[PDB]
Order: sequence, then structure tokens, then C-alpha cells
Amino acid sequence: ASKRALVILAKGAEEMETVIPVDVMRRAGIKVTVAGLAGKDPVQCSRDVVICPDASLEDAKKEGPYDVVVLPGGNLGAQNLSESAAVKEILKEQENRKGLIAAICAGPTALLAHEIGFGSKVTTHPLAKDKMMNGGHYTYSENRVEKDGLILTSRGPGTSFEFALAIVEALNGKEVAAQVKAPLVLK
Amino acid sequence: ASKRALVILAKGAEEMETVIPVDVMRRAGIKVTVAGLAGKDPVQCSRDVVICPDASLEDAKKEGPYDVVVLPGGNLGAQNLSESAAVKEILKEQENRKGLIAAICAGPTALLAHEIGFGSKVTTHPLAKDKMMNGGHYTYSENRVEKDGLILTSRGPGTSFEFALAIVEALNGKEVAAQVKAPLVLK
Ligand SMILES: [Cu+]
Repeated sequence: ASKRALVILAKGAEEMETVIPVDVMRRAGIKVTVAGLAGKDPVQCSRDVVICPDASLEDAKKEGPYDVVVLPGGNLGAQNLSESAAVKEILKEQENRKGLIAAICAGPTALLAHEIGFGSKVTTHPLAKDKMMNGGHYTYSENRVEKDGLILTSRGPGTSFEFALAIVEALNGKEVAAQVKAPLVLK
Repeated sequence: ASKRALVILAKGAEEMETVIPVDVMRRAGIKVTVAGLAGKDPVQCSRDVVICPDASLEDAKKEGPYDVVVLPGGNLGAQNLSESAAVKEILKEQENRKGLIAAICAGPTALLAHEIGFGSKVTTHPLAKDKMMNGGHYTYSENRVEKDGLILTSRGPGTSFEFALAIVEALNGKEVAAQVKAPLVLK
């Protein structure tokens, strides 16, 4: 059975941080659902790329559980994620069931908002560090990708491939990740 | 006056190779038009990401000229570009006016189809080399990004940032490219 990923797409999401993980997980044979936070309508990303989600979050959440929940960054996207009761509920359930949560750039600040994974070692975009660290609930890392158990974080558009391949490795193993990586022409 | 980019988006385009350049050029203050080859409707990319273009190609082409025309890759997307009379006309006019043409991954094979830039040093995705080189009309390079005058080519999803920042450098200069690069958390 293929593994399953939920990507939560909100207005203001960073489009590279959304599309790179979706594409790479699909290359890995993961069944990815791109879910619109606000509904099934098209989502205007931070740099004005318009993406049509596969489903509303309302619907996608009924189709769980997922092997990973993925939170893209973008300052405004992450704020929308942080404000969402539905996201809170999804992340709490994912944490409760010992499932992976992956967040990139400003995305990890939604973990803080929802009180998820406290005590974890995390990274964020440099400009999001002070927000993530408010209260000292996490330990900060400058690694490009940080994985502390079931909390996987990364720093920015330029770490998106590394982030996505870490999700692939966690779900499908090192060999699948290496196989997916080669045709990408990385490094 | 800001510089202007035309990105031609066809069914089967590689979505990372489309979104990374769009986003990065917009960070550089370039006015980017995402134009749908087939019309204004949403475009299903190679890994099933659905992008809504800003305009049809039919319309966007009336709003020229552009400082760069950008061809994403994806094997099927590039085939659609290669088959298009409208693309032929756009590229011929761009070449005639000494404007930049940028193509990534299988994208450069549309240059061959349209007889554009013969004699140039080019790169492609490794799996697209034999198609690009049919007839020996170009000289092949393994550089991640190859720029021979007004023909700028690159290799794959993993070279998309480098490709996009080379377009930024060509249009807006080295300093703008460096400024845009830093917040991306590359390398
Ligand atoms: Cu759309």
C-alpha cells in the first residue's frame, strides 16, 4: 500500500515550497493530496502563482489518516495555517497517532501556534527564528533539514529538495529517495 | 521600466521548472506573464499539479515584446511546445530581435524543433541529449547552466534555481541576482 501525504495549501503559501515537495513525493510513488485550507477554489500563492487544489481540507481530512502532513511556508500562508482550527485538529491527531509532520520555512511557526512537538529540535527560515523561539519551546538548529523523530523541519525555498527527499526517505526508505534524487540533477 | 518575461505553460510541463523561475523572476521585480499554450484554462503539469495561467498565449503574445521567453521542461510539455506554430512564431521573433530565450530540461528540444539558435552551446537534461543533438545543430555542454549569448539552457529540476538566477542576472544584473539569492537559503 502506498503511503499517503496531506499538503495543506493556504493563501500566501510559498509556491516553490509547495510544488517541490508535491512533485518529489509523487515521483516517490506517494499518494499526495493537495488540500485547500479555504475550500476547493484556486489558491493565490505568495508570488502570485495560482494552484488548484485537489480537494478542500474539509473533504481531505475525512480521507485520513495520512503518513505525513506537510506545511509549506510563506509568511502569510503560515499565518493562515496558524490561525486555523481545522489545522490545529489535524496536527494534534497526527501527533497523537505518532505520524510524521513536515514543515518548511515559516511553516514551523504553525507548530508553535498549535502547540505541536514542544521540546523538539527545529529549524526555520532565518527570518522566522524569533517567532518560532518565542517562549523557548523548541531548540533551534541551523541544519538545512532537521529531523527530531516525527517532527521534520527545513529552512527555505533552497532547501525544498532536501526537505522533500527527507520526507521520501522517512516514508519509503533510503533506496527510493536515492532513486528519485538521481534524475533531478541536484548538487 | 521593469523587464518583462513570458513563461509558456503547456500540458505536461514540469511544475518545479515552471514555478521556480516564475517565483524567482518575480522576486527580482520582473513582470512575469504565465501564458497557457492551450488557452486560459488550468494546466495539468507532469506531476499533476494544476496551475492557472495568467493569460492565454494568444493574448499574451499581443502584449509583447518580452525581455525573455522561458520554456519549462517536462518531456510532454516540451513536445507540446515543439508542435506549436504559435511558439515557433514567438521564438523566431525573439531571436530576430536579439532577445533572450531561456529553456530548461527537455525545454531546449523545442529550440531544435523550431530551428532556433543553431550553432549554440547548449545543455539539456541528460535523457534529452540525444533528441537535442539529432543532426548536430548544437554543441553539447554538461554545465548545469549554459549561456551562449541569447540562448540560456539548463538541465533539470535541480538546476532550476541556478537557471532562474541566470535569467535574473541577464536582465537585472549581478547585484540584483545576489540580493534575490540570499533569502532563498541555497547551497
Ligand atoms: Cu487553477
